[PDB]
Amino acid sequence: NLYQLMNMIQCANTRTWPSYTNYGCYCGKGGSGTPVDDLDRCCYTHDHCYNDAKNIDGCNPVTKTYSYTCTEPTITCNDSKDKCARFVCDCDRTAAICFAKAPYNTSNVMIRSTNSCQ
Ligand SMILES: CCCCCCC(=O)O
Ligand code: NA
Repeated sequence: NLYQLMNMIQCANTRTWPSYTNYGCYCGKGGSGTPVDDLDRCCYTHDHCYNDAKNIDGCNPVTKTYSYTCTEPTITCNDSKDKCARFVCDCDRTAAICFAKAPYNTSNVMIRSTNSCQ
């Protein structure tokens, strides 16, 4: 779920939401070019995770609601029986964690369509 994903990001980092809404070549809707740094690489993978998720019947990562738990900054996926809920939760979980780990370069904030993401 796009909103739950927001919270995993909230639950695992210091950096706010708009902080990722549009950063580098892949953080944000769709992606082009080659990832910029490793934070953008987090977004690249997330993306791909979402594409694979779509390979599950009736599975829309973007709107699927799963069961997860947060205890700043640890987050857990409680889905077992719903294959889509779990695949998507791990997708989002892995991203949040990936984000908290990566450095935040302020010069990559809006290089979109600017030519490096061909
Ligand atoms: C385009 C609005 C979406 C969220 C992008 C979150 C991210 O960097 O994966
Ligand atoms: Na993207």
